[PDB]
Amino acid sequence: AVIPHGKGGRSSVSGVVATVFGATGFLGRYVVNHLGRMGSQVIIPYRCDVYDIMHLRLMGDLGQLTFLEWDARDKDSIRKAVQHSNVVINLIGREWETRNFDFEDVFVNIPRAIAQASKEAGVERFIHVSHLNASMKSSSKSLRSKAVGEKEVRSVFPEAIIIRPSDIFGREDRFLNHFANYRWFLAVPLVSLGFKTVKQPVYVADVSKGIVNATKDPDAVGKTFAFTGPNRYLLFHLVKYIFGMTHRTFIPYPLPLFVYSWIGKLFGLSPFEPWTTKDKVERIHISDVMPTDLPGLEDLGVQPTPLELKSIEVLRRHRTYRWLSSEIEETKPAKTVNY
Amino acid sequence: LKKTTGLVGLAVCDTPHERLTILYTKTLDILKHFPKHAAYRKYTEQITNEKLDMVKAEPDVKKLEALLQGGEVEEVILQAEKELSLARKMLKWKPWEPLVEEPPANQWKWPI
Amino acid sequence: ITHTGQVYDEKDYRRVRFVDRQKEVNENFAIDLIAQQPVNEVEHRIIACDGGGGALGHPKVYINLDKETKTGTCGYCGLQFKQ
Amino acid sequence: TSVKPIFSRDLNEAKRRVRELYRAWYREVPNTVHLMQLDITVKQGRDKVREMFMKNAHVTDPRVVDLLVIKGKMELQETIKVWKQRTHVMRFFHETETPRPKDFLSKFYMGHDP
Amino acid sequence: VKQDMPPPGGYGPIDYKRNLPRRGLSGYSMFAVGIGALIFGYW
Amino acid sequence: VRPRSDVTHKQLSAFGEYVAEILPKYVQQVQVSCLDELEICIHPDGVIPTLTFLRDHTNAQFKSLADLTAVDVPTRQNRFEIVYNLLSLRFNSRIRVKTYADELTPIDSIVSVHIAANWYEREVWDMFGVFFFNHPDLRRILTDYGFEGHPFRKDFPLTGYVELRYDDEVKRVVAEPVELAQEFRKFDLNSPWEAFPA
Amino acid sequence: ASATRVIQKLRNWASGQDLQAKLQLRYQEIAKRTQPPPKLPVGPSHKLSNNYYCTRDGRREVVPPSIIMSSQEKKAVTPAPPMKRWELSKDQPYL
Amino acid sequence: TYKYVNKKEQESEVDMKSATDNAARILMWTELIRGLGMTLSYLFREPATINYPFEKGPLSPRFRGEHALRRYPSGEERCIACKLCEAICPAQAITIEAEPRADGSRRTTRYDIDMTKCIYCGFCQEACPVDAIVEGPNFEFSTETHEELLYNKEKLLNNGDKWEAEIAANIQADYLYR
Amino acid sequence: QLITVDEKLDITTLTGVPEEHIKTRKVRIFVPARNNMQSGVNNTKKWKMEFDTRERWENPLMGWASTADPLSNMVLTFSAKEDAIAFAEKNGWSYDVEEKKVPKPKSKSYGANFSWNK
Amino acid sequence: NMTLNFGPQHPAAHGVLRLVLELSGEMVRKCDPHIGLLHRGTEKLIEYKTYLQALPYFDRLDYVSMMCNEQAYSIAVEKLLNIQPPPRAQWIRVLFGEITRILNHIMAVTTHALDIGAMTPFFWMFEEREKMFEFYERVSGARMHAAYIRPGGVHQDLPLGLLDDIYEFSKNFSLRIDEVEEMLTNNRIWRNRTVDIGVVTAEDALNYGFSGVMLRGSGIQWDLRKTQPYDVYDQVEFDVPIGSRGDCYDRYLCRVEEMRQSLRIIEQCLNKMPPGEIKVDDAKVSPPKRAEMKTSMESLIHHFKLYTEGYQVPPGATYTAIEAPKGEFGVYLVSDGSSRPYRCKIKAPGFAHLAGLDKMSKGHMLADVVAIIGTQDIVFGEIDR
Ligand SMILES: NC(=O)C1=CN([C@@H]2O[C@H](COP(=O)(O)OP(=O)(O)OC[C@H]3O[C@@H](n4cnc5c(N)ncnc54)[C@H](OP(=O)(O)O)[C@@H]3O)[C@@H](O)[C@H]2O)C=CC1
Ligand SMILES: COC1=C(OC)C(=O)C(CC=C(C)C)=C(C)C1=O
Ligand code: SF4
Ligand SMILES: [Zn+2]
Repeated sequence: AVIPHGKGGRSSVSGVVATVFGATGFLGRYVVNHLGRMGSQVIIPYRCDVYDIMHLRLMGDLGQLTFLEWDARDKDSIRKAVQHSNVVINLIGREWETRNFDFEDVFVNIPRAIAQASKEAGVERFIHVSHLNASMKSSSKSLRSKAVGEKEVRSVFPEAIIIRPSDIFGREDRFLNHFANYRWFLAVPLVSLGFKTVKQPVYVADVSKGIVNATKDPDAVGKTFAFTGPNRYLLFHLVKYIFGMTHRTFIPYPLPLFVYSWIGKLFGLSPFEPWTTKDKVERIHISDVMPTDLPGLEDLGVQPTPLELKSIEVLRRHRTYRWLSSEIEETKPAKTVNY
Repeated sequence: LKKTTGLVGLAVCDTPHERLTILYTKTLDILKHFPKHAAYRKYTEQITNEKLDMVKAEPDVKKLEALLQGGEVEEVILQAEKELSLARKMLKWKPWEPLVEEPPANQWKWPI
Repeated sequence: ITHTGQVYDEKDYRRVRFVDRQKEVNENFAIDLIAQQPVNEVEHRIIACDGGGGALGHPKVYINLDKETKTGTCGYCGLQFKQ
Repeated sequence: TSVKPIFSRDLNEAKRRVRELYRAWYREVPNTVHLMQLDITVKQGRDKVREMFMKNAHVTDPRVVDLLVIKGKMELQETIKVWKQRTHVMRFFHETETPRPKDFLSKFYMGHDP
Repeated sequence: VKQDMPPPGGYGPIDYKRNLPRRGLSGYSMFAVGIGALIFGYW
Repeated sequence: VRPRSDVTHKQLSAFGEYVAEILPKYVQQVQVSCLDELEICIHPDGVIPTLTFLRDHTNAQFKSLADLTAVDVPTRQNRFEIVYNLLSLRFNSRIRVKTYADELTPIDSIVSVHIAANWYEREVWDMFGVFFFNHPDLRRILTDYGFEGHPFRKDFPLTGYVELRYDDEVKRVVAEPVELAQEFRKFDLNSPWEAFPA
Repeated sequence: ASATRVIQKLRNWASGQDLQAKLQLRYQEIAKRTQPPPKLPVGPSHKLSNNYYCTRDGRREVVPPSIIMSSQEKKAVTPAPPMKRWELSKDQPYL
Repeated sequence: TYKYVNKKEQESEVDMKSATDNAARILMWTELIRGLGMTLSYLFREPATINYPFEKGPLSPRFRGEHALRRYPSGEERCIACKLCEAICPAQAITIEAEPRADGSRRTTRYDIDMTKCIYCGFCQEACPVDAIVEGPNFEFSTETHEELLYNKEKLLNNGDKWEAEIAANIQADYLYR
Repeated sequence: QLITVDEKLDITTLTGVPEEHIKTRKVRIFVPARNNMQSGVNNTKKWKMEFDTRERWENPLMGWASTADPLSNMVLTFSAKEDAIAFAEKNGWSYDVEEKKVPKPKSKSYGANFSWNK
Repeated sequence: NMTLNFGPQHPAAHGVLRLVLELSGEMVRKCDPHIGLLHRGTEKLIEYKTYLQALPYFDRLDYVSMMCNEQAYSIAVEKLLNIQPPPRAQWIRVLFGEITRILNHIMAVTTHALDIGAMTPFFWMFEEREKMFEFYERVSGARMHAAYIRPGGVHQDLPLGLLDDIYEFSKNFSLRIDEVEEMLTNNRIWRNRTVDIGVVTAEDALNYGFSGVMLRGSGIQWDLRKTQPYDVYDQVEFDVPIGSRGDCYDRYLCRVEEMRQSLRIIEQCLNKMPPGEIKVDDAKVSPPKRAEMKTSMESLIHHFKLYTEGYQVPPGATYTAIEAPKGEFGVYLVSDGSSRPYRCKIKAPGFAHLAGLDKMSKGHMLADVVAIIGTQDIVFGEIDR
């Protein structure tokens, strides 16, 4: 262990040495931020070239962030990453099944091997992240596969926390940017005209802070928390609201999903990071599940942050010079649906 | 007579002896109100009287420039009216008075 | 390992620093290298070790080699001299 | 005692000036949140103004108050004549820093010297 | 004894003043050249 | 041992008396250092009057302001010691007029007497906190736009209380209380033995 | 250097100056490295006699500033003799 | 002694010849052509640049460059931890903590020069009595990561061993001067 | 004309110090003693007020001492006890003055050492 | 008025300058320069550092005239210690002081042209500048930021080949000034860009505290090198290049002349440098020689105390001004009896000059302001300190 000395800011010590395999991610970026702010020792396994992880260097202090070369297929790389970590956090995930990695791999196969080694190593706790409402029978292969994982990893690593976040709201997120980027599309398809798929977003930071707090709290063991949010929404208001802040016309036109799953298939064929995914589409119209579960935010210590509050920052880049100065007050809020 | 003074902004003043005699006599006048034994009155009256006397005595400006220093004659004109302005200012200021206030004790002790 | 037995414990995490990198240490250790040099058998009670090279060496000091049992050692070089 | 007055002869006259500055800031908060594209709420900001104007509510001496507004006025000038960019303004909100608990038990659990 | 010093008798002399050379063709002569070109060119 | 000419220590000394006599309402002390430098000391109220006499007097023209500074002797009731160093291109001599100002007892501004002071007076306010009445535009010059505290005060920590880093979460530079990774080692250097009577 | 004469002539002309005489690039004119060893001179105060420091320590024989006009007929006196006018140069008065 | 630059001694009254010469100067840009000649001239001069990797700009023995800790020929590190190299460092760069080695000798357990803090003044070179810390000739030690720039005793001792031959030659050349 | 204020000059509001370090910092006004190592007394002359010592945790990467307290290395020197007390009151720091303790006069005479009966 | 800031990254802004300009059309009606972008705390750090360990700071205030800057601190500290440098050292400081004014002027004239748009003058002279740094490096070991001029005397004797090499540089340097002389002194384009721009009247220059080439350019005759001769400037002969009218041209012409006059002073210094010691022989002020500290106890004690504790200069205060290439550089050093200073106010020729930009750049275009900053030779290290 490492006795925590310091005042609490950078150049201080908190005693959490933590491997974080998928740090380069949108959620990840945030996880390393708090861990680094707190003063924790963060080992970031990376596969993308050094150029892309530079954004993580200034976070954390000198000799507090260590970057290791790692390959998912190669078991040895995971082995050495967790050699000297006592906390392992797994954020490995993707939306597009890539040529050399299947949803199973990114969600269930890999995240197993990882926790498996972590145990061999003797890491005190492992945090595994799987998408919210993930039935072993859910339509989207992604969600189901993720469900498959949360089970397995429990056998490789017992009492391994399993936070299960909803789609995340944050700058650089998809949930909010995706819809806002429908601008290019003249019309914005919305299955069931964006109805009956009530959704509860959660700010990225809230998720991050929550995750971090898990690392430094004994109360969470085998817990399957669910960071959800401060307000639910029918996809209709969300879509329009977005377009509202973006100040771009909103033209909700219903599109039969059966045909739309096909549109997802189309972009899905794209070689360079398909923008929409068959598995995405389903997910988007996959209704958010209700909140009866080990609570996440608040329960883990952070009060959720309403979407409207920070939406202005996430959607600003999509506006035009004409609306750049416009502020949240000028715009209207969307409506929640306790349903 | 000269084409121009070294200093960029200053401009050649024709009738320089007359301009100086005007300014010098004025100052002497203003000083006449200062308290009788006022230090500024006695000191400046002495300086101004010597300056005039020389200006009255010398009819050649080049030698005049040597006698009361001043570099170019134009500068001496600026210095004299600058002094005339301060003489007016000090009459209002009344600096001939005693010290306004003694320094707080140990105010001027440097080794500290 | 290092000159002073600086060896991170089997559980310390600064060992992560050495992961995928060389922990810089020097094979040539002084404690040993001075030992090799033999005791200088001077024939005067007090001798001086200027440090070798005069100005290019260490401050000059005189050592008392009177103690028959032990040998004088320059607080600077570590060189030893015996009478 | 026996002090010389800086600009305000008494707390009364001084308070007049504070009123003016408050108004100034109150009228300005909205503009800044728009010219700096700050991600804050005008109402929220206006409360902050109140916070600061009261953080120094205890001052009883007239001279201290007068300097306080001089300084306050200077800050406004840096924010209405914009020389202070967002990073500067948002700092007022202490947005990134983690709040420290003041509960004894809390401190005991975390810091050697509270 | 041996310290870095000016050579005996001092060093030689160094030039500091501007040595810009007023080298050019005289103006009248110059005009003629261009004028001549035009005069001939026109013919 | 430096060569010292007493011609100056006599000339300057005399001038000191001359200034004092001419401006007795404000001159408190007038000394010449062993380094042949005069240092008329004036009551803070004499800032305007003493300078003006030196800027515009035939027998003492002190046209340019070399510098305006404020040492801070915390022990001294009047903390700051505003020092104005002036030069006389006519008489090739410099004089220093130094006054005393406490934190909340402002000094007059001399921007009128010398416009050179427009900037230095802003510099003294930013670093030490002395205030100058009638200043055209007094506002921080050297410190950051949002800086809180006057830095050159002897009671201000060197490292200060705030430092800046870029935070990704907020994608903007953000102050945090200073956390230093090797504190300034405060070597004690004074020797317990004095040197001379001085 | 090492320039064909013609290039040099073009150079000298286009520049209007004998640039060859004063080339910027340095060639075998610069002080050779490893100049001889230096035995520097020891200054005064190294005498072994009549060298008492008390007789050569201006550091603290200095005294506290002399004070005039402390708060605790006569002719006018200037800060110093009025300055003497500088004289135009004689090698190159103008330009 | 003063000198007027840009002061026209007198008013040369225009003479046709003078006027023509001037008018020609404005009309046919004569002085502008003068300037072009100067640059054409250098175009023909040999360029002064050096192939940087192949050729190196000359540095004489006192060049401060990169810190190194020397050792006695026998093999005993020179430093005896008097710690005044720490005292005179202007930037607070050198951190030294010491304890009596088993041999009984004085030696530094930790000697850390923070090169990013160091401003390469060369006073440490000056201050050391045994001259254990020296300003080594190498200036090329640019590093990908900030941590590499912080140097402990082992890096400096290793730096000392690598460059000892040249450091000894450099100190040999300049010690009479010091 | 001057105005009257009985309020102890407190200027805590102008100094620009973070709230935490004005209400949790105790400073001690003391005349420094003499390290017994040396017999010189020139460092036991002026009073000094020193802020309370705070955390000095070891740094993980290099082992250097690290401090989060800004007012640590600051020791202000004041010539007299009265002036130092004043600085604490107007700056709002708590103070606990320690009286100067000067060596008491001691009677010495070389003759005693050769006393018939000591 | 279309407020526009000359932001730091822009090359003409010397790296750090945020001139809030009010553009009344292209004509600029007001400038409010926002310096402070390079305030490092140089004068609050010096209070915590001994007199020798604060010397280095003075090489970084104006970073283009290093040694002349460290000749102002060295003269100050020396005054407060009533000690004088040995004769050879004073000539070496005058030799290095004029190499620095040639170095600053090559900096000021060529970078001004870089701003106006002439690019070649910078390259020709900058090669002549590395020739010069070499002289710093060969005498101190640092190309710039030497630390050679010490509070008492200078640090080490000149290497045995430097004065020959300084002669060879000075011998051929004047042609190099002559060459940019032809390329940028009569070009109608330069004259038009520089002549009649930023005229400053004589009394206004004294009132604004300009004190530099800006003072001399308008015809006021003031050089601290002849008026108040510091070091040996009483035994070297030179002509101050007083300009007549004050336009940015007359100021350029003055800067080109001072480079020429400095070659005249450098010549005299090489011709007449005395045999002797380079640092005063008081071990109390200047550190003992390497051989002496390693063979004599009094010298080791003096080396140990000087490096660890300090000179302990006697209590007092002094304002010492030397003619730095930019203008009058002065240090007001207040000293308690302690080895570390109490206050060190660096008067920067530049804090006064930048204040003058608003008055000097009056009725002028956006382009004129680029020339106005260029003709003040402002380095923000000195202004920001
Ligand atoms: N809206 C959301 O973001 C939600 C996310 N989640 C879960 O949170 C986790 C983090 O999400 P997010 O950050 O958006 O995901 P990202 O798409 O940002 O990727 C996360 C990280 O996983 C790494 N990664 C992906 N595939 C592989 C592979 N085959 N081998 C090695 N590394 C890989 C990536 O590294 P690289 O880019 O270098 O390949 C990346 O740094 C995910 O696992 C997801 O299941 C759950 C609910 C909502
Ligand atoms: C000579 O004066 C100065 C410049 O302008 C020519 C600058 O460009 C700069 C910075 C310029 C760059 C972009 C290297 C500095 C620091 C400077 O001092
Ligand atoms: S001075 Fe030389 S010897 Fe003394 S400690 Fe520093 S390095 Fe080791
Ligand atoms: Zn030895």
